Amino acid sequence: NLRGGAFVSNTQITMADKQKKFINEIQEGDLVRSYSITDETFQQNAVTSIVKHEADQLCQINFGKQHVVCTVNHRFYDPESKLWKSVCPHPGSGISFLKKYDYLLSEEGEKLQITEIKTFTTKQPVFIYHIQVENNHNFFANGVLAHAMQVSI
Amino acid sequence: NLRGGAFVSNTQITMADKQKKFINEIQEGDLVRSYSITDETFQQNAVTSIVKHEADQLCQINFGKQHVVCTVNHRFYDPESKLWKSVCPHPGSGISFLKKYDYLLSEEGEKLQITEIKTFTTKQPVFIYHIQVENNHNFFANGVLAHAMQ
Ligand SMILES: [Zn+2]
Ligand SMILES: [Zn+2]
Repeated sequence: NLRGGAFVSNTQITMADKQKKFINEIQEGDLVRSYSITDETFQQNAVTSIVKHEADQLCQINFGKQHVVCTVNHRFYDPESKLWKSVCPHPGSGISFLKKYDYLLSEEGEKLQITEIKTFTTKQPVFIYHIQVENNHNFFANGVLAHAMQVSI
Repeated sequence: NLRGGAFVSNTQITMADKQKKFINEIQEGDLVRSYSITDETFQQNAVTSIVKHEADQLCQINFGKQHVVCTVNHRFYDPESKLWKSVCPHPGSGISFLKKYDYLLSEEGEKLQITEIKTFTTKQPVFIYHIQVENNHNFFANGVLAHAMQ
């Protein structure tokens, strides 16, 4: 399902060695760059699941010229306010609103400001992907910290 | 739960006789004004359920000076594009985005343009309510057509 949201196929995932791979090429057992919010350290972790879905509703989040495209309900870490945030959080989920001028955390641990957010509907449904990542349950999508799908959700 | 969304306690519901009652005063068996999209006719229908929740995340949808305050995932009928819409539709739900300059359907069948939408977080959780309405599964909240929890 799409309860944790999903990224478009050409979203780049930061591998453990800081190489970049498209999410649609990710496989179970792939080692990705991940982050433990308490230690404030970067750790490698295996992908334990990768699933392909479809949807026609997406949001583009700009941070400078760089951007990420995902379902409106994907969660991103704001390292300024130290909160997990989404453009469209479910009420009672405990996830905060993600808005223009909020911050994302880069794969090098820097605060990147969000300069623009837009929602749009594609003519046809496009392929989207969600992954599970052991231990830290997060990864870097186009260089910013995003939350991985969880079973406990 | 809050999958269908909910309205704040001081949301006015149009009764069958076109009187207004606060959603927090609504009772099972109350007859409310409702709408069948196919017939394009107004019908009376009984509330079958009313539940009180809490949340601190809300959006305000303005249509002129009037507005409605609900969870971001509440569905409203746009009579211009003839689609059910939400500020924050769940992906794959088949609900379209509701945005500034879209349209709402008044309790008298008139298209009212949305002039502003904003999301905010309250200091403390507030009480919010969803209802079930037989047959048409909709009602008028501050005079605009809204979907009832299916
Ligand atoms: Zn899934
Ligand atoms: Zn409920």
